[PDB]
Amino acid sequence: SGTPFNPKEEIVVEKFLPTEGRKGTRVVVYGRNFGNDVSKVKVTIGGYPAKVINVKGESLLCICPSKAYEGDVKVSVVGDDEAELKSGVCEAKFDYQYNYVVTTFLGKLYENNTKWDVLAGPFDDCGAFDNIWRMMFDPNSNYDDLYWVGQRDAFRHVDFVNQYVDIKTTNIGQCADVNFTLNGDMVVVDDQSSDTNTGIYLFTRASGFTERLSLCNARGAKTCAVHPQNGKIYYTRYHHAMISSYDPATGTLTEEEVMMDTKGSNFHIVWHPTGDWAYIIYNGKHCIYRVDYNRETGKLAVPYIVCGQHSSPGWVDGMGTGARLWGPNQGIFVKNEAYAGEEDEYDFYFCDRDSHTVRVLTPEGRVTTYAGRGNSREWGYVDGELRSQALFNHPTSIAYDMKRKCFYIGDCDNHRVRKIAPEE
Ligand SMILES: [Cl-]
Ligand SMILES: [Cl-]
Ligand SMILES: [Cl-]
Ligand SMILES: [Cl-]
Repeated sequence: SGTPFNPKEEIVVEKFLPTEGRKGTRVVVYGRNFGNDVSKVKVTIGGYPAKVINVKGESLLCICPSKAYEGDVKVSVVGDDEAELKSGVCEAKFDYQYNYVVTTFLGKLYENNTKWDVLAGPFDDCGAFDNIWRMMFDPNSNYDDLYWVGQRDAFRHVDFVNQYVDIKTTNIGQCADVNFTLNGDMVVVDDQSSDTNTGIYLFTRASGFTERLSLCNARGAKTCAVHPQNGKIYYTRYHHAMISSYDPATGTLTEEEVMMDTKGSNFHIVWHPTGDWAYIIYNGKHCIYRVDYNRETGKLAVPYIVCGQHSSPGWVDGMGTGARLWGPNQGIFVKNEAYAGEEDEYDFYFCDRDSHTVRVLTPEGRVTTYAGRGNSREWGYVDGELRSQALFNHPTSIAYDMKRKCFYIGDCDNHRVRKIAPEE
């Protein structure tokens, strides 16, 4: 104990030690007029309650809570009726430290991870997932509706408002990719073997995505990348070495937007958010190329390699074509605040399926590993610290939730959606 609380005087929060720390850190807060009754003092760090261990008038000992990012240290004293009498806040902010960790968001298996059921259900009771192939948020849903195609397996819909994971009936045999048009309609690619059958389907936003339309025929279609200003759907077909497009506003087909140096393989195209260029992920050839967009002509330039070596799989971080990739699958652009004001404000996070990692390609062309291959192993199922502990097994799909500030990873051979976010 110490000096009794004086209701005439302000609470002053002078300083705290240590000045930084992680959740569970014992913090001593120093100042004036904290009183000598632990049950009557309240402490928050970054807005979150901190358990108070002792109070001695001019100091108190508390435990740093999780999620203390904002860092303001506020001390309040309440009366007998538990109403706040006084509060003070420190001028200095606590530097809350935290690691990013991999956790499991959706999917449950049984019999020591060998069996699962496939069903629509609540987040807590929705079986597990056969194939989390490519993910996409509905851009008009404010991060409340996440969808994924499953190739020959189920198409799923994660509904955050209702905390439900539905199965979408598509009547499409092999759903290879999903995107949304500028009008917000859902595009789904069917990878099928006839030149005279539909390869790109649309589900209309106006029907709540229940009404399906056929956009165009395409055999062996693999990807659907919607350009953010011109709205065209850019795609590849197995038997043709080129990028093609379909314009949903006019129905115009351009068979050869540009030649490619490879066919007969899976590709995934992702537009940079500016629309100035796209990456072409060579899923089967272990490299990523870039294709530039000329705004004046509306034409694509000759694609060029950015990282990896074509047909040379490996797990090697490094610069551009000195890096090695191994089954790069889906990637997404994520804003990096360290790049604020630079020509490129985005990093490119992608799942490297066969190295069992999430990797990053930076605008200079550097490839680094963000998560996976923990515990001195390659694949597995372990949650925890990104590089020292965590293990994936064929991570394939990826989405970034800007609202909740986390990644979702479709960890295909663990049959789960994994999350990468700050530890709580
Ligand atoms: Cl499923
Ligand atoms: Cl795209
Ligand atoms: Cl090249
Ligand atoms: Cl940018």
